[PDB]
Amino acid sequence: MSLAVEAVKDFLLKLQDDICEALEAEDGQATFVEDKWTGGRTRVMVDGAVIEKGGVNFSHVYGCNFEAMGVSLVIHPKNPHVPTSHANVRLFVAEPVWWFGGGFDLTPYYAVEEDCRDFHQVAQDLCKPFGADVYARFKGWCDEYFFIPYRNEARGIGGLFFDDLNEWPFEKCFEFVQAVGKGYMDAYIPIVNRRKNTPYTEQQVEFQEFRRGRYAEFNLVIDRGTKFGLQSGGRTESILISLPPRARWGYNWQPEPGTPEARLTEYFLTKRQWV
Amino acid sequence: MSLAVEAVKDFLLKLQDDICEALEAEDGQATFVEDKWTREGGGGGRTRVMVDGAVIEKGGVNFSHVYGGCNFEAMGVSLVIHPKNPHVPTSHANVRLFVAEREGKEPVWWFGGGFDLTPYYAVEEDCRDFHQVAQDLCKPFGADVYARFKGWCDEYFFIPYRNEARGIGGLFFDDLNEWPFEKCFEFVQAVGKGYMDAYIPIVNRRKNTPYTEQQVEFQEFRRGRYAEFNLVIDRGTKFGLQSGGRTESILISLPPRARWGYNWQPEPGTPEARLTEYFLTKRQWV
Ligand SMILES: O=C(O)CC1CCCC1
Ligand SMILES: O=C(O)CC1CCCC1
Ligand SMILES: O=C(O)CC1CCCC1
Ligand SMILES: O=C(O)CC1CCCC1
Ligand SMILES: O=C(O)CC1CCCC1
Ligand SMILES: O=C(O)CC1CCCC1
Repeated sequence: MSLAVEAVKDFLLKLQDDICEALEAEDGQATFVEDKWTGGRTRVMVDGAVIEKGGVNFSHVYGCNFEAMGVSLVIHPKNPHVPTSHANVRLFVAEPVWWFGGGFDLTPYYAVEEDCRDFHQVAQDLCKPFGADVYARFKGWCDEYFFIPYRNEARGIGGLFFDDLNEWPFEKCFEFVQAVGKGYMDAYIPIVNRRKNTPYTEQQVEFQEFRRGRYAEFNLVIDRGTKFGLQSGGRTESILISLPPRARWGYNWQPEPGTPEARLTEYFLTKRQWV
Repeated sequence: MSLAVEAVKDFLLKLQDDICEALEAEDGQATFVEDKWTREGGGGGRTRVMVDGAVIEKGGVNFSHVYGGCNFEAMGVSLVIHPKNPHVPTSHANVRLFVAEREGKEPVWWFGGGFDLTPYYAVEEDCRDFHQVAQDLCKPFGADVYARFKGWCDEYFFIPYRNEARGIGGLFFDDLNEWPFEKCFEFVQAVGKGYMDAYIPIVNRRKNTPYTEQQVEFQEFRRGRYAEFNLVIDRGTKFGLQSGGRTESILISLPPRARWGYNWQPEPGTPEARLTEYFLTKRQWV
């Protein structure tokens, strides 16, 4: 599958370009600066109108020999009313066992029901042609994966997660990750556009930062991709672009019940049925 | 072993209070919080946390007692202190005892613990003093004890994927049972006392030092490194979280605020660069 694998590589590089262009257009102030290494292409945006810290990475890496390639991204907006988001699409080939993985997910601070519904609707719509149960399966997997067990708490409002994807022919699995990659932009960008101009306060930023401690915890304690990258000698700063620009931790920190800070965990993180 | 283990518990609970007293004496106005709990198996904990002081921003001192293929009992104190002023180092200490039953023989026991210093704007004299207290407390127990446990501290408190030490070191030990129980117990008592003797003078000396917004920003970037060590590497933290321990008690180690920046490194030749240029790789203080 040398031609097929190169087809996946060409798609991933273009996907990175396209996602970067789309986020640059929304921000329209800041841009992605590229760090090429050997290998990979790490693109980072800081201090924009909208994006406080964002990273969109392409990597191509080489007891069993393997080749892997993928795009991974995490966007941390300045405005607490714009959710953090994450997406991934990847291919693993173990020499000739192959599989795809990926997904996207939304991490609100001050959540809006309609946005959560829209985000999931984009996900449901893109999965439908690939199988009647694909959305249910990979939405459920997203809920199970992006969970902090020791806090009994979801990371976000969900989306799609999949791994070990090879149940369909290579062509169809490839088409699926193309749909997921395009879908990320269709799901997230309209929410960015709708919420980026919402006024916010210093107190709302403080809440955002406490919530970003939860995000950091997931990525550093739990996330499998992060752990493998760090263990296998990957590029530290490329792997850890996911970390928030600022986080807070407080002893016994919990929002007072009946505050909008509390509603995130009282309602939004526990709903788990958006469409 | 019941009486012996009870004596260790008594020591640990007193040490928790003594350390809190020593730290508050320097601060004068930190708010103290306490949580206590027990577990159905037996055991439990007591966490004391000082926050929003003139000197200590977030300082936690935890006592826990755990019962859990063989049955075991464990108890210990763990603490992490994060000052408000960048010129006062963060510090950490631990003393612990494990006792595990074995079939067909007497239980196996061991102690572990240590203390260590995590500066932001380090000072050579302070690093030397900190290590001298450690060297002096070890001397009565054996001529190679400081060298062993200082070296172990350097090995353990290291972030391999950044090729960077966490701090300037101190003492670290585990599996300590090469001496009779009573001598090992005396050693962890000396380590616990030693923590105060090593750290409190530095707090007293540095707490009034002027600081700037830029220095606090640097402190926060450095605290990202600290969070990484505890969440990615630290074995005790992992084991606590995996075992269903009290989350907020385990995570007292995390800094009040941290920053992460893509490729962030201090500018060479600046005061912010001194920590990594000189202090972290010196590893020779007495
Ligand atoms: O999706 C990514 O982050 C890249 C893949 C994961 C490890 C190498 C390729
Ligand atoms: O997390 C990211 O955004 C980058 C990927 C995470 C693990 C490998 C690369
Ligand atoms: O090379 C690896 O171990 C994979 C890392 C994950 C993101 C970049 C490289
Ligand atoms: O010293 C501690 O932090 C407590 C010990 C570790 C697990 C139980 C006792
Ligand atoms: O949660 C407990 O009962 C004890 C835990 C062990 C380390 C800190 C808390
Ligand atoms: O980090 C602390 O200070 C608390 C201990 C860490 C592992 C168990 C408790």
